Amino acid sequence: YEMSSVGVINLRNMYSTYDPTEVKGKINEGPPFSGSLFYKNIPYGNSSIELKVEMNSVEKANFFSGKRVDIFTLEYSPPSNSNIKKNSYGGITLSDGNRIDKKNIPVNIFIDGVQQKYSYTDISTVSTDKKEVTIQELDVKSRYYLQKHFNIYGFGDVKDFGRSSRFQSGFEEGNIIFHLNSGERISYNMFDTGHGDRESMLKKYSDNKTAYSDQLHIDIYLVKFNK
Ligand SMILES: [Mg+2]
Repeated sequence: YEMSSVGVINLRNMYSTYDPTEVKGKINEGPPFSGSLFYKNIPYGNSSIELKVEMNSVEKANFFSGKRVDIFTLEYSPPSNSNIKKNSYGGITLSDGNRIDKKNIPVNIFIDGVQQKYSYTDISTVSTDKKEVTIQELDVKSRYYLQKHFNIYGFGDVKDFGRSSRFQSGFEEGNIIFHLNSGERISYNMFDTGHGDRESMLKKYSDNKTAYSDQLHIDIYLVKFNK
């Protein structure tokens, strides 16, 4: 299955365990490199890594350059290697004045329009310590909660929904919706494997899209697999 359906396995592995790359209050090293910013000496794996954070525009990299930021991101292997250098997309928010005590984001989970249990009193409850937070951070936290409690990507402990889909789960269709106060709806297909590789699935996050953490709710619409 890994040889001939790698996208399913890569997507599964992206969100099934919770180990985001996080830095608090750091400044990038040297000037920006077009759309990218470098952060040195981040604890990782067997030692440390230099993290190259890419955004979708020179304007964005320039904006954050020389400012303290928090990073919350999913990294990938770049573009050769080594093991002490990793790449990522977006995940950056200004540090100064952005800290708050954990704020839970309102979350609704549906299966074919039928609301499901969701706990606000857990460690993995979707929350953030940031006034302005990236959609990437909320997506990572939400999909981890989903895998933990609904086994959407397969091979988890929850057997309630079966295992018949192409993800060896109850599901192979559904969107996560970030409803901003503005009326803007950001919608991602939760079962999109992109071009099969990890990087292709992370590129969406290059927009570094943010929301205020008390100015959105998250709706998760799963479609139960029949067949
Ligand atoms: Mg809604």
